[PDB]
Amino acid sequence: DQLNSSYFKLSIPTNFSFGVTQEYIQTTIQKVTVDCKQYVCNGFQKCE
Amino acid sequence: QLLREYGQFCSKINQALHGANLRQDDSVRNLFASVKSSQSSPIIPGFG
Repeated sequence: DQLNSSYFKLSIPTNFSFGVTQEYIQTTIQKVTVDCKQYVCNGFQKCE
Repeated sequence: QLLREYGQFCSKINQALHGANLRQDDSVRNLFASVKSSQSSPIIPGFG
């Protein structure tokens, strides 16, 4: 509660604890190279 | 009957929308938890 008087109420902890916050930040994505000719034709001459 | 032959398709569209809606709910919870203050003073008429 705020105080009308010059004195002001203060809320202060008498106890403390340690806690760990875990954060993951992605920095990279999988690098994929595709052989377009092999995927489209499946190594068949007529398709080539 | 014509839609049934397509098999998977409508299911994929529904699953993607369901995932997006869950992500939005997670975002709202995280922002509001940060917004909340551990200690606050009760609002009174003529505040400020």
